[PDB]
Amino acid sequence: QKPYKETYGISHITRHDMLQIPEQQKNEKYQVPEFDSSTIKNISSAKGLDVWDSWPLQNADGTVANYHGYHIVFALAGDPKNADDTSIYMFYQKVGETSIDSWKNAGRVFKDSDKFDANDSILKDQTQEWSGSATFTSDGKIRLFYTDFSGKHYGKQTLTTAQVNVSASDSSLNINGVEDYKSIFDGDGKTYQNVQQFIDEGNYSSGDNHTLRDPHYVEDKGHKYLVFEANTGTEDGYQGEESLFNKAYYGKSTSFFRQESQKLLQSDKKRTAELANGALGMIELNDDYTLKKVMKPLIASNTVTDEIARANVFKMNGKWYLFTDSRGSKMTIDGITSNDIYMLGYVSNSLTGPYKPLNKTGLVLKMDLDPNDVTFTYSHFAVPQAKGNNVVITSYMTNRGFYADKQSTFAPSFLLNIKGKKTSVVKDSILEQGQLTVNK
Ligand SMILES: OC[C@H]1O[C@H](OC[C@H]2O[C@H](O[C@]3(CO)O[C@H](CO)[C@@H](O)[C@@H]3O)[C@H](O)[C@@H](O)[C@@H]2O)[C@H](O)[C@@H](O)[C@H]1O
Ligand SMILES: [Ca+2]
Repeated sequence: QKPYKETYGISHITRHDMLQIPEQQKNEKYQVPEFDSSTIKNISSAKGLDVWDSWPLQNADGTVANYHGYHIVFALAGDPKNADDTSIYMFYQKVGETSIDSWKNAGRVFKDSDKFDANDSILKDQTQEWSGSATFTSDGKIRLFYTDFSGKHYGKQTLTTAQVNVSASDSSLNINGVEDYKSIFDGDGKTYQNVQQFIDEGNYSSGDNHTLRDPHYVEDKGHKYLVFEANTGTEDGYQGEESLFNKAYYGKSTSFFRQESQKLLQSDKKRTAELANGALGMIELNDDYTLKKVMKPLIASNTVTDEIARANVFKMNGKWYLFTDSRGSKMTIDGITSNDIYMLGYVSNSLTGPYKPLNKTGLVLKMDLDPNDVTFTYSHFAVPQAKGNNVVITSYMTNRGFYADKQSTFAPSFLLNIKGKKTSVVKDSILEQGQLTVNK
């Protein structure tokens, strides 16, 4: 195939930028801080469950919501013995509290019957509830977005919404049920990959990784959007053999393209790179949270990785910041190892772009601890704050199903300083486990 260059009018995680990361990540500015294992507790209210991917109830701008005097955190939880047991639980604390022990458990958001009662063809085939976001509406409602995963339909993933009805008293919160529970988006083929395209490849045994998940709600000027983990479609730079010849995915220069493309073509990562077409996608919603418009991706990762997770985006001090979590084990970049775990970050003057890499390369956070390390963390999430130059980084701590006595839990939070197009971890800024805000 002949070399070409096509950006599709979107931003790209380039091979050249990613290659700079192995050397750059040695700087403590970009490193998840060391945690103290003897301070680490299981979520007392979770009662023997693994609790991993979590997200706070947020105001439209991403700041932590105050629901009737409480903070609310939604989290994936399930049986450590069953990797396919994943449901969304709702945890809550009184505003002002910081202890991990302050987090009470309201239980599952959903009843098993809810997906059937929803009168929603896709939802009644759901087998697992995967990550998303939650916004606190202007009329005081808890508005959840999450991933409908269907194990029965070859791992179909559908962006889904529901309103969570919650009674509040001086002592407790209680989930009464849900309403407006509906599928929003399952891909369109042209802009974002759908499950049929995955099945076209031969699903799981093809080596392809189909994703359409981790939706993050955000507003700008009263317009409503979800930014989410996805993969490109046929019209915005699809996976395939031809993709390795697109200079937009390499960057730097034709000299670098020539050298890097030929190396990749001769490597054992050729097929992996061909299949890699991860994207951070965007859709606009209507005021009833239905689909208004499929939009172009904010960024894509063709050749680099098929998996850029937990999309997060917010405006802070005049600039827009876009983050994603990603595993080095799924990348094709020399120098990046199977131990390496990242939060990558991008910056723009506008929500819809264009986005340029945060610390020249995209590196914001690096974690490389052994999967066996009790203080291992993943799923790092930047929580925007009402004021100041710091965001709070949350993550989950222990690997799922690894230890009988130590479950996946809220990691100790820490501070990330953000100014202009640069970030640095704040020295000795470790907070409580699952702490959402600096202010108390
Ligand atoms: O697709 C095959 C893969 O499926 C399952 O893992 C899916 C996915 O899980 C994690 O992604 C996040 C971030 O932590 O976790 C939830 C799901 O639990 C997702 O909404 C979110 O993106 C991992 O980080 C990913 O690497 C992984 O692909 C299953 O658990 C795997 O064993 C495997 O079968
Ligand atoms: Ca792919």
